[PDB]
Amino acid sequence: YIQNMFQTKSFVDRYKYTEKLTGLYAQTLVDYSGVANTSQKPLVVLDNACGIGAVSSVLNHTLQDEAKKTWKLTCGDLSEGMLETTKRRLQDEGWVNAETKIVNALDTGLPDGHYTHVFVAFGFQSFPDANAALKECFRILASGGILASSTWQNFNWIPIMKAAIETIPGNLPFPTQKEFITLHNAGWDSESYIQSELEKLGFRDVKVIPVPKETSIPIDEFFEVCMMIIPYLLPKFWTEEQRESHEKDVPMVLRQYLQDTYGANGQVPLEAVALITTGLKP
Ligand SMILES: Nc1ncnc2c1ncn2[C@@H]1O[C@H](CSCC[C@H](N)C(=O)O)[C@@H](O)[C@H]1O
Repeated sequence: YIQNMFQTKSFVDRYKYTEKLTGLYAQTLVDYSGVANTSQKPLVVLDNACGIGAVSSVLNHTLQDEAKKTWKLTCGDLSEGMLETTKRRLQDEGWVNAETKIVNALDTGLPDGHYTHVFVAFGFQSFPDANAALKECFRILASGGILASSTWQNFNWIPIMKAAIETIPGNLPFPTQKEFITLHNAGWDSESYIQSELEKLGFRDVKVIPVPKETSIPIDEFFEVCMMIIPYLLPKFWTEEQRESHEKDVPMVLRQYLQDTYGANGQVPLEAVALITTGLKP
């Protein structure tokens, strides 16, 4: 009877606000992958852990019409709710030769040596076991295929949430950005770790590039990002008594902190570094 966070309607519904954060790097990942000017043809592409379609959307806006005539795009995710949203986007944006499909990154069910490109945009730090997913990526890539991934190194949004939580009486705990980033898998916030892991599996020409981004978003949108994340952290970081005393106050505390800090009509400055990784399957 246990739920997976990513399958819950409330999570999926707020994810459009969170995609303003992951989406900072969708163009980066597509462009760094070389998919727009590769020799590989036709293209056979997997957007693995596609979410609500950030990478797929960029692909459909970036690739030549001629390339889309012959490609096949598979938008894969474990979450039925994520794919339902992606399906609507696929229709609304008019993606060509694209399909949604349930794909478990740890056990894809997809054929050996099938894809010219596998994209994993902010998936590896969310999977139960990143390295098992990475092995699947290697398996399903064709000879000459490219893996392109984005993972987080640093960001300011967890620290902003922490600062808000620190305005509640009781000295309540909250993760550091590093603790949050490595909740499921360590290493994917380190260039050297990633380089070594891909090379150990047999990927070649491995490149891992840290890319800084800064933008801003309205306080009301940022509130939704916080409300998506914080409820899943509290059972891990707070006691039962702390939750009984303070969990119901978190939304008010967040509103007050954001208004007080950034202004009632203000914008929250988002700052991140993601690791953009590419590797070739020989
Ligand atoms: N085992 C698994 N297999 C495939 N997807 C998984 C998964 N575990 C989690 N996910 C998916 O990983 C995604 C992480 S959020 C990143 C979504 C998207 N690529 C973007 O850049 O916005 C979610 O859509 C979640 O449902």
